Amino acid sequence: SEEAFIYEAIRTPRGKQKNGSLHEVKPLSLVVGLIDELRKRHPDLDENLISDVILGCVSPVGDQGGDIARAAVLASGMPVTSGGVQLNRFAASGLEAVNTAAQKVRSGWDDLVLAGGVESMSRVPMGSDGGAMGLDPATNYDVMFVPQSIGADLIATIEGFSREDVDAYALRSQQKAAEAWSGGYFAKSVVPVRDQNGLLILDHDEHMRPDTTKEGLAKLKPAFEGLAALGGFDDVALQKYHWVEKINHVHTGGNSSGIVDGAALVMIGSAAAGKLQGLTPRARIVATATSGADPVIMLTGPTPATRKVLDRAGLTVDDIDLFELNEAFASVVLKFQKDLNIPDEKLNVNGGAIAMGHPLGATGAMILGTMVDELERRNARRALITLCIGGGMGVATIIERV
Amino acid sequence: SEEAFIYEAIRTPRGKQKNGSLHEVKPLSLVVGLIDELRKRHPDLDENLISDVILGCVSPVGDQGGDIARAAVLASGMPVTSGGVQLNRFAASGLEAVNTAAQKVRSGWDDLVLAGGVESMSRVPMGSDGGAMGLDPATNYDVMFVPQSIGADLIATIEGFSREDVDAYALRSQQKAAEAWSGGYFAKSVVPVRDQNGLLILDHDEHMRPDTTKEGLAKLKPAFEGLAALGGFDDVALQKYHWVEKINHVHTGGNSSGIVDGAALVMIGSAAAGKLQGLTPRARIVATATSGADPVIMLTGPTPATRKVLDRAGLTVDDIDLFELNEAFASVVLKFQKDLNIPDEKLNVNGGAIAMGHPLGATGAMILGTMVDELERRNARRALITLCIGGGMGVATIIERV
Amino acid sequence: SSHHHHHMPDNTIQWDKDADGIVTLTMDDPSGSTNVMNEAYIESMGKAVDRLVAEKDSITGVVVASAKKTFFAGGDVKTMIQARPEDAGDVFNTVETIKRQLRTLETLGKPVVAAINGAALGGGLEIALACHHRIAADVKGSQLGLPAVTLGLLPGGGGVTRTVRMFGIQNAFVSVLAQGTRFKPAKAKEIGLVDELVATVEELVPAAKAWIKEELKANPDGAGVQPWDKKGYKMPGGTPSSPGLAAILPSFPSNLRKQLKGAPMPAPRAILAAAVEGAQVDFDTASRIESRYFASLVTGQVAKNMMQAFFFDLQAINAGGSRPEGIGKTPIKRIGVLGAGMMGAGIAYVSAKAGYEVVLKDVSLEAAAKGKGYSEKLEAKALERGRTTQERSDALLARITPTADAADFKGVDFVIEAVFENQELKHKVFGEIEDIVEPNAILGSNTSTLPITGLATGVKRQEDFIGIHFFSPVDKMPLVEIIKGEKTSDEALARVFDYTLAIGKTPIVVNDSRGFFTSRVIGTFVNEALAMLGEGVEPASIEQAGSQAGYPAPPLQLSDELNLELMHKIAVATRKGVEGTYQPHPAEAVVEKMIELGRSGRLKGAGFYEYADGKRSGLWPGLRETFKSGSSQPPLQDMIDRMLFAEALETQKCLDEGVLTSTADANIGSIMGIGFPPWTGGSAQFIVGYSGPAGTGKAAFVARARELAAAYGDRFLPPESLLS
Repeated sequence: SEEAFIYEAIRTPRGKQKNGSLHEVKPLSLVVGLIDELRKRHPDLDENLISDVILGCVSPVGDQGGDIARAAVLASGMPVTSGGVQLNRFAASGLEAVNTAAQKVRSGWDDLVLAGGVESMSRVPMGSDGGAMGLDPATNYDVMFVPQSIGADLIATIEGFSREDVDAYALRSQQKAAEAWSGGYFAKSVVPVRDQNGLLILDHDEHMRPDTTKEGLAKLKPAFEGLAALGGFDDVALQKYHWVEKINHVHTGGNSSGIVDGAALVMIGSAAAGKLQGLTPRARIVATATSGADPVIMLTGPTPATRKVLDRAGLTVDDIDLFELNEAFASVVLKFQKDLNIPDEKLNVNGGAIAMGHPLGATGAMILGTMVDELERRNARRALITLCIGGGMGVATIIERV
Repeated sequence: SEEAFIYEAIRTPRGKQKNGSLHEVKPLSLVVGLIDELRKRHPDLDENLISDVILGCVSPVGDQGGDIARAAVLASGMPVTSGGVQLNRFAASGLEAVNTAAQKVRSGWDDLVLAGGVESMSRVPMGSDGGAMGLDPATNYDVMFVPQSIGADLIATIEGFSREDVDAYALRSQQKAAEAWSGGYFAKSVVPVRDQNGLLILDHDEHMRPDTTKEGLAKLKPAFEGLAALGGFDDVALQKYHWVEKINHVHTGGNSSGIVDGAALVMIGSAAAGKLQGLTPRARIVATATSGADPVIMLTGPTPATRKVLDRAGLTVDDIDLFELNEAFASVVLKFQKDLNIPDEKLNVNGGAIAMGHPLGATGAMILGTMVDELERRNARRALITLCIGGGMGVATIIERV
Repeated sequence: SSHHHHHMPDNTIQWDKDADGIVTLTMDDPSGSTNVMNEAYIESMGKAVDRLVAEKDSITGVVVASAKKTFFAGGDVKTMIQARPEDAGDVFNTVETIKRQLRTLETLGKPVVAAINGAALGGGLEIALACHHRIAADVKGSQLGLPAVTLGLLPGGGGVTRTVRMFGIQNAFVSVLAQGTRFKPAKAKEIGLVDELVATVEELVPAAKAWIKEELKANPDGAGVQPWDKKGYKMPGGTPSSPGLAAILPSFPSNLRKQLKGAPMPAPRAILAAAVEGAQVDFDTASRIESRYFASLVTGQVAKNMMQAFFFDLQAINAGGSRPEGIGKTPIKRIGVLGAGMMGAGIAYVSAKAGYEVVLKDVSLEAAAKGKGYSEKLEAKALERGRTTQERSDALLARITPTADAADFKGVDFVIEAVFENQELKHKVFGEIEDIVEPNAILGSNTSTLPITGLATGVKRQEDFIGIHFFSPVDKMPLVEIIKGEKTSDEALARVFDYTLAIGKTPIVVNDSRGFFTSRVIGTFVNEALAMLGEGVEPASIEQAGSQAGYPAPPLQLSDELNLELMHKIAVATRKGVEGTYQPHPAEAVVEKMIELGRSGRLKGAGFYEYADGKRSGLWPGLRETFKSGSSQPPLQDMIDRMLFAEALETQKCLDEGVLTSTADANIGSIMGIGFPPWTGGSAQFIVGYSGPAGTGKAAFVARARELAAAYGDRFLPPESLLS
């Protein structure tokens, strides 16, 4: 019924894993800092109208446990009626928070909702929360659990993406994220993180390597850190994809998403709710869709989810101006581009997680807020945001500029 | 827009904490047991129309980490396009999953959604997930953190509920629960937990003490378990409620909810989606709401959440046939009953968590399934389900029998 | 609860309380020669454990001992094999009662010592693991282990739970539980499975009571308390919640799936699940979780397949089931091996290893010497790995005598010919040594395809000519196929039979027919793979199908070992008899195509795989264009079933024709000779134990066969003897 609009979409810079600037910053502080910025932009807002705060978080333990969304509401001095719920749909948790918020606004039972995500991967490494699919042998043996880095290599093998191919995309992502920063694109949306004394802690995306060359990317070694180098998983993958003889391991640390810290926030409301608060709508949520594909390859989820959200909105690829897919691995983006036949100049036009990093819980809300800015800057109409998800899920969203 | 209907609402029995029958059962297995029951009840349903599985879980760590909703979908052989997301809104997580499921159906972007919760408190104890509100002194100091039991004692002190008043309600809960079991009220909705071989593990709510007496309850001592025997929290509450001189500790293990294991599943969908699968709608979701009150008292949350869901459904207290509030502490139910002037014949008519237990992630879905069955049995029309939430939140849902 | 089953049998346990208060439980089942965890034992231990509790005030220690030559070995397999899925309640309550006895014995408040005198296998080791101290006698033939996985089961008497408490999740699974390893007493003490050793079985009970007297004096508080029952117990390697173990825990099912190659063997999966799920809870809840997984295995079909094959069938064979009756034993003094190829050299090694004097003859002394070098390289491998001493390795090689003169076959009373596959060559090779060997010398032949009756006409003592078929590598293949020609006497059969057991291998007695049983059946397995390759199926999918079916080596790799030039000879040979008009297998076209291209197998240097230097290195890339791979994409289960059914159906033909005389020979012969998957219980058991979408049993096998026959050819039609 009611149409759901986006009124604000900000994010923190992404601090790197090794000697990161955000390592001393609790993930609760990352979110409170973004709430304080929303207040600065609208000090006249009636915060009593905000009825929920929905935050994605893939590792809700320790500094990120205990419903961190509600902690943000209380720690920021927001009204006690503002709710606060945490959710975890792996890498899409940020965009699922936004989608769920949009769906709650459409139902008419919520008026003005805050959505986003937070993931301090240097303080709470991925896997800190455990899990049945990984740590219980009965179900691990059944679902054929395989680390995502191996599904990405398998995708490159089946599709025939070479090491030079995935390295070529990695270079593009670096150059486009660099051009976006130096062009002032992110100037209004990236909220610098400061300490309790006002001192600057971080104001840019540390993980970026702007002076990357194709010769340097080729010197890198294929992934050999964590579960990927444990053993057995390549054979497990080939038992299902039995027509493949050997996996070509092409993904390194230079063509995969980086491990970083960050947080993002999006303010979503109905037209009546924004008009009552003096807010100007920036974009409209047109349709959402969740779907999935095989959980052993794990990273083919974007295609059926993007296909599903295009039918619900009555649209085709020709109708979409910008395609934003999370750059978890280069082959996932190249597989997606090959399936739907996406033009190069429409795909991740401002660089992606390979350049700027992938803070699991927040990434969906970050690339969503990235598309809101680029549509307004280019004066374009539509954008489609999607992410590959662990376990073979997919989530996609179509936003329209207002 | 689209009306959301409850089609099936089932739950496991609740196994006790010490020497419990469900202690040996993985929480993932409790959910997969309920999914297999739905297959048995509707063998010809096209599971490809199920677009999301939403599970509440308050401590998503260890056996409950790693998005246990998606693990349920994969482990139970459900279609790989059926999603799976875990959320956490403390004690209301089970009902929040139903509400969000209902709101996803209303938006038209979802088709057929499974909601519910799971919590094996004997394997994953409360607090296992950490949390910034309690384990960060900067946050803990500012927002005046007080455990829930002391808020319940402070409620009893202010409103004037005596030790006998709360013990009188505790006996009322045990009695009405036993009468519900004796009458066969729970025969169709409580699905007994079996093993890999089909042998019975648990078929009843083994936390119930049906032979409770008033004198037995008077012999118990005030709560001395963790987070309460530690000093400070009494003075912290009185620093905010400075007009109260002394807190009257009236809550014991006999008038508080019990630590149990369990899970629940609710199937929600549009009228068209159920008609296509040959399902019979059992109840309609009429309206949901989220509000809150003071976080130091922590448990006065259901009062504004109930008023808000009533004003949104255009209803009053007289129009509601059955009220269901979670029995976390007796004083919370008495306070709720006092504020809105609820007749006793309408309040937790089949007993509550004081007798049958409180599996944090699942309780919301469990007491919702209780109300769908009791509406059909009484041939009544409307039921209101609300829960008090930690941190001062409230959630409420109004359902109507179809 | 109860230490008993119900709410008749004989007494198994002998009670003896001494003046110091030590009770000596001596197990002595009077119905057999071995203590077995049967219904009599459960009842006898129930009464014994009841008495330990009732007389607790006058008891200071317990000593569990045995009166047989072995300590305690195995369970009641005659009953576990009859457990239907509806019997799951009875199987659960039985193992729960067995473990409630051991748990009471273990938490008695006083030290319990196991006096292990012989083999403590299976349930027997589970008894000793329930004691606080284990003393073993370092004697010959003594073994300790938990080999339930080899029967498709798991240690349901606390073996999984206690070994995990003792060694951790990873060490217990890999070294004890997953493969059911058997340990000698010296090795058992080293890994921590036994506490101390003694020289003779007479010292066990005295040493046991001495340890109790000392433990009571030196450790008064910890006496009769297991490490996992003390406060502050730390599991070795951590619990599943420990961050160190959690990091590698996801790779345990993937490693296990890599070792099993995706085969449908449910028992190792269940052992790993029971192991980990148990470490997350207390000891009693862990023992109950293990019970449920045990009941899951017993009521399943694979366990019935493996119990039938690796317990009943294997026992019937070793007991001389196929050995002729009334024939006595005959010693072997000098073995003469003709031909020093990989077969003859392997035959010379396994015979010298057993203690026999071997004369290894070839056509040149250079050739015979290279044949002994096979035994030298093998002994240098075992000497480097510490599995033998320098003295026994020198005595072994000294028994092999290479030669090139026919006169050096003097004193040979057991000839094993292993020369080239050609009739008139074998006729000439036997004709020049038959007069030098002893007059009672066995004249064995190691032919794979040629009928034994034909080869027998080249000797004058045809009653002593017999087929002795080995499988390469002889040092590691456990079967010997003994072919009975129509002139071979029953004495020649029994002599080769006894020789086979003496060298440590299992025999099957097979009537003379072209292809015998192993060559004929493994042919149909390989021919199915080549047919699929001709049909256009991807070569990697064929190999995955062979491994996921459960074969030790995938079929295309196996063809390279067998070399296609041999396979093409078999096709011309079996056709020259049909002459009629021959009905060729579809695989015959693929063989000729590869021979035309010069890719005959590993011997040539090129086959379905590429061979760079010495080792195999990936499938031949030109294979996909030759056979147009990828054009046919059947389900993987259809590929798997085509290979299993072809052999299963061909085995039934051998049984009908009289090539085999028992299904035990068929099952063990297929498992140990040609590598049939163990989870099937053998290529004969596969028929009665088939389970798929169409059901379970022989009727299900016939339906699946007819379904395969409709889709892939009439060679899958079931024979009349499998029908109603």
